[PDB]
Amino acid sequence: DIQMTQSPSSLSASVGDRVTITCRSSQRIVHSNGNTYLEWYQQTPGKAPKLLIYKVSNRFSGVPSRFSGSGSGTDFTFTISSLQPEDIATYYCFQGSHVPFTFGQGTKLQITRTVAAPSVFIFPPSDEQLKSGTASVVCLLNNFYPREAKVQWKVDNALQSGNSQESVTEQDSKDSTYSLSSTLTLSKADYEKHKVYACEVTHQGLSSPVTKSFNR
Amino acid sequence: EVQLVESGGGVVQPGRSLRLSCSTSGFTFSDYYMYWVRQAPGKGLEWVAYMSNVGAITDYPDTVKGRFTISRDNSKNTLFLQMDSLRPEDTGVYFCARGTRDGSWFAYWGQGTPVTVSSASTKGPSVFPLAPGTAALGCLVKDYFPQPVTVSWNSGALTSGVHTFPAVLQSSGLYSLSSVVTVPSSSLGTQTYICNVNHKPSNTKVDKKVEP
Ligand SMILES: CC(=O)N[C@@H]1[C@@H](O[C@@H]2O[C@@H](C)[C@@H](O)[C@@H](O)[C@@H]2O)[C@H](O[C@@H]2O[C@H](CO)[C@H](O)[C@H](O)[C@H]2O[C@@H]2O[C@@H](C)[C@@H](O)[C@@H](O)[C@@H]2O)[C@@H](CO)O[C@@H]1O
Repeated sequence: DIQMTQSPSSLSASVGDRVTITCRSSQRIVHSNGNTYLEWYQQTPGKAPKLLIYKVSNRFSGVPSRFSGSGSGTDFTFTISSLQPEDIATYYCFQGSHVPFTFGQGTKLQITRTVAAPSVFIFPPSDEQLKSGTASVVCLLNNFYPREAKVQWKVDNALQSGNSQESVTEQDSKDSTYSLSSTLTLSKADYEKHKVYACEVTHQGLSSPVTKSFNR
Repeated sequence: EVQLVESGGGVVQPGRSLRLSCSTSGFTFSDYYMYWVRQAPGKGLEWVAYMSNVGAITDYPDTVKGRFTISRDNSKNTLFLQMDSLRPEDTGVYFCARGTRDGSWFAYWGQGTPVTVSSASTKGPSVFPLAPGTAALGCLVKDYFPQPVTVSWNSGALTSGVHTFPAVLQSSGLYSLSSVVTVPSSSLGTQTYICNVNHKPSNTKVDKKVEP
């Protein structure tokens, strides 16, 4: 089949930057009728992709003028003239010139913005979950940048490890920040044998670590 | 406006069959070639099939050829995808799409319907409240299979400041996630906050009021 290879696999750029993505086919992609059915798609997390460019350089109805495409033969390029916060997504090239129709592997585009420290919140286990025999303590790191962050749990000042999991949101389409959740899971018994629960947060935007806690 | 709505997605055991449907409106269905495209969890897009508007001209990639069959009912403006001898690799979101007269393939997409090929039984989530300048509150949606789960606040009336985290697999092989929202601390006690959780695979609907 025709392999579509995109470069780079991912990148980050500042708002207002000119971004260029490339797609190269392993073979020529000129349909027998003479057309080059090369298209570019944009996909934001959780949603269906959206057509941006078709037949190499034609902009689909409603697509902002900042998006454009070009190329020929086996090398094509997708360009965003002035990147906006809402452009965070994965972009894919696609060829419909020869069956089987194939897609590029996709290029993840993130936004580079100023460092922003997270707001930290801590949540104790609910009364209804406790009667279930398990306790989940949650720590929320809200709207920060860059993505890298360090969360450490402490029960009665004891360092925890192996009993927590974390999740990070997709970069925000408006403020280009990330949010993170850390969940400490303990048994009802363990939880009820301790009083002070706290999560310590370390991040580029914080001059010193932030700690949030509560007394059972 | 052009509307495409897929349905029929579900949890199925390997080797079994599943039939997907795509109801359309807003355009002359009988004038357009139609497509199905899928996306495995965390992976890219893959063209699955196409069918002429009339004459039943079809084609598929070798990965599904012989197992999948696209069909349509022009009188009902509906497209179908019969999936037989399903394999774990067939897991993913299936999209219905329509191109344009002038040469594009997927100009219009449906929202997609999830298909999970697994030997495991479906399991609904348990929902717990995350009790609360600005204050943070939320809901813990724990122990469910498979994805996806949707979480809204106040039936869609509350969207600003909401963050629903990507689900994370626990050692049990089940997913868990939290959905949080930040609101003015002065609103605590005057405005009600309810997280509406919907796990379509198990048809589990939970409404949890979060109070301070
Ligand atoms: C509205 C409609 O469905 N028209 C079809 C046309 O499909 C349209 O155009 C093609 C190129 C593609 O962009 C479709 O998404 C779009 O709806 C059919 O064209 C064929 O489509 C199939 C499926 O994608 C193949 O791509 C096939 O090669 C296409 O035919 C070629 O392109 C045509 C424009 C002609 O030049 C034909 O000779 C080529 O082989 C056509 C098929 O006859 O039928 C409607 O017009």
